[PDB]
Amino acid sequence: SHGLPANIVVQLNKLSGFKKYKVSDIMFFDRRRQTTIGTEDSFFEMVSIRPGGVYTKAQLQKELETLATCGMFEKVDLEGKTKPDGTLGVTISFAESTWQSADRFRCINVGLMVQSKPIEMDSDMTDKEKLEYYRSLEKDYKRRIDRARPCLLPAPVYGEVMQMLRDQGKVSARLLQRIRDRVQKWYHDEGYACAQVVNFGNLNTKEVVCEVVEGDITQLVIQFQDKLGNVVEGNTQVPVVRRELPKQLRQGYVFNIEAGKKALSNINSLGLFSNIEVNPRPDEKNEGGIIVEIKLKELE
Repeated sequence: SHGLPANIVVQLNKLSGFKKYKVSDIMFFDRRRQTTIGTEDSFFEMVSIRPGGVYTKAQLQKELETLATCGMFEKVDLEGKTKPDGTLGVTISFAESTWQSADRFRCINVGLMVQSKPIEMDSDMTDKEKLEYYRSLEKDYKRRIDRARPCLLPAPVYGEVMQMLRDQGKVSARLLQRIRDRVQKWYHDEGYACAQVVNFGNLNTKEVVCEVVEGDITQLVIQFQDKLGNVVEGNTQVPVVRRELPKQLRQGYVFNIEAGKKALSNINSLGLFSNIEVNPRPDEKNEGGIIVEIKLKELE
């Protein structure tokens, strides 16, 4: 729905453009198995990018970042070949991370702390030096784990996730994919909308570390609108809205839609407003912090 190829069958890399490209077809390529992931494989849902969709340069970059930082691949690339008209196809290739069996499933809360970036360092990097380098990493990761917070995930889900490990016997990307959904299902079902599994740690032997951000609230925005939606100032009122927010909707708490509803129940009861919204949105830090946004249109 905008933009064009590099003319023509040349294969462009991820750096270009101020406009929204359209993608004719998506390919998901597995480097080690030398196969392609079918559109019905459901391992294809690792990709949020669908054919015929429109995405800016910034959006395709977040996709590559999400695939790279999740821990299921030690190499994952995103390339594209410009197609004659008027779109370009993309190829997401990858190499599954190297895994063993796992008898322990650990969940650590990385909300508000620094995210794991793949950060692959220099190769060769000699024999005895590389062997020390892994020990360097792992000692850092044990530091990161104990640095981290408890998660909210209740035991039975650990019980289920553990079984799936015993059932496969060896960790693959396909299994982590199921685990991430099962863990994420629980958070969302219980009302935590902004919770996500941001990574899978392999650095501890026979142990899967699941890093989640539960959606910690870092910010509160009260925005008055009218009429048809432009922002306007609410002067002397703004404190009277804040008292109607529950304790769990303020900063230092995990966002749950239950608190948004009670906030909505509270603010409604004042009888001052025609239109009221409570929506979370990610703040600019990308560490999992949440902005609580409240949109209001007055009566008078």
